[PDB]
Amino acid sequence: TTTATRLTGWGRTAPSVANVLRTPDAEMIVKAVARVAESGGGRGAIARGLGRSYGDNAQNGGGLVIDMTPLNTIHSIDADTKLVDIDAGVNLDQLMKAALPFGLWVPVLPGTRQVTVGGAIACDIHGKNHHSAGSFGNHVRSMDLLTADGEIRHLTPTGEDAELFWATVGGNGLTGIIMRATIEMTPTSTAYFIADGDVTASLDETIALHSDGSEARYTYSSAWFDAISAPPKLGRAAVSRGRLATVEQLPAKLRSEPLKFDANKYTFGPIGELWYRKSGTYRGKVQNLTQFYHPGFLQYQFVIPTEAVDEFKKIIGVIQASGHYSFLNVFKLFGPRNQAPLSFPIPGWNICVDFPIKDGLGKFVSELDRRVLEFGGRLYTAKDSRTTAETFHAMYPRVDEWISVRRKVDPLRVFASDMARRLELL
Ligand SMILES: Cc1cc2nc3c(=O)[nH]c(=O)nc-3n(C[C@H](O)[C@H](O)[C@H](O)COP(=O)(O)OP(=O)(O)OC[C@H]3O[C@@H](n4cnc5c(N)ncnc54)[C@H](O)[C@@H]3O)c2cc1C
Ligand SMILES: CCOC(=O)NC(=O)c1ccsc1NC(=O)c1nc2ccccc2s1
Repeated sequence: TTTATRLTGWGRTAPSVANVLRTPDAEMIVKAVARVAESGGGRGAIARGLGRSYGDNAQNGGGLVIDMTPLNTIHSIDADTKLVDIDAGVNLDQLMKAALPFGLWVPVLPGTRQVTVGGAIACDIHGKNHHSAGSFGNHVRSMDLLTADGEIRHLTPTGEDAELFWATVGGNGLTGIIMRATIEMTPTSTAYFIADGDVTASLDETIALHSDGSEARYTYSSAWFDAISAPPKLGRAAVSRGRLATVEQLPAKLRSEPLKFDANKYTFGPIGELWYRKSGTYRGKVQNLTQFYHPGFLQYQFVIPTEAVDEFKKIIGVIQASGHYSFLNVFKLFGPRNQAPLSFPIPGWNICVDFPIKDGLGKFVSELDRRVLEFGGRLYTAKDSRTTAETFHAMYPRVDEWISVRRKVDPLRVFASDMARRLELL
């Protein structure tokens, strides 16, 4: 049956040991849960996907961890209803490849494609197109949730059981095990993007670019930005914005199969600024997914409400001056949020930094937490392993609402993880 394994997140940190069940037989999974639900509850069970979450949500020290990747059956795809019916274990690379021939696009892609559907729902993932498409949960039309009582619940966003549906979205696996879901895809005539590229010189410029209205012309938008340069070079960004291309906008070479998928001395001087500027400035460039989107450390991500822009600028300044240097930095403006209590995204300034692990970093991020909290923002659980129950419960004021739903569906704490215990969501 199970195999005791040392599990971490993608951050390869905070390791715990659990029994890792790995079966393609869904019957076995159901019985593994009934087994846990009878043995008092103990340290319970958590589902695990491709383990791309940095946090400790896909691990359950001294408990059961169910690997879902074996359950990777695509059941159906329909180009007319735009619906795909797949097992939770299918990953989004797999799904993308299978659905392109139907002229269907995965409605929310994150930075890797190596994430399962279960993981995408459970962390309610977002991406480059959040401001136009929302997050993953917005596109789930149904799901089948294995609950603590051994029953499989068919959930929909509306009608009854909506509450448990929207508690499961962003619920980090703590409502039970998603076995199978139905996703509504985005119609597309190509696998290509038409991309505009802009380059800013200061943070104030970046922000201006994201509030001038131009953002409404693009469905996909994000930026790499400078978190190391002192002001006013601090916060300058390479912005990449675009939308899916039509067949008529493809060069003839590509129009045949439109849905096919397959530092020198100058560098820090004035000539290179011109290089990086000219090279990062373009209009109507045709790019495929890889070019446009998918080309020891502590990953840290937060969002600040749109209005609190001055506070957002202050936090960036804090980061630069902190002596903690991040090169890989992702800036994006989120759009409207959804009804999931524990959903990460809210409208406003979202940023992702990557800190090398060194002295006083742990203490510094704790400071950052307080500022993010102070300013009405929050951290993302799929990126976080160190924050306290305190900060988290204050960042997510509907956590109480969420918990009540969770206790309604799992009274005996049959489902559990490291994160649940740390953030007191158990
Ligand atoms: C390089 C990189 C880039 C990334 N970019 C983005 C991004 O742009 N946007 C974004 O939002 N995220 C991003 N992420 C994070 C990633 O999308 C999420 O952490 C996602 O949840 C990972 O999916 P997974 O299958 O690996 O889940 P895991 O890491 O295995 O598990 C994550 C959570 O999902 C739950 N879960 C998994 N399967 C099930 C199931 N079948 N039933 C119930 N619960 C389940 C687990 O219990 C756990 O709570 C990135 C991660 C990496 C490594
Ligand atoms: C890899 C480039 O990806 C993107 O352009 N990023 C996005 O558009 C985007 C939008 C909102 S959040 C986000 N990206 C993220 O949260 C990412 N985290 C990591 C960690 C390691 C490597 C790549 C990434 S991308």
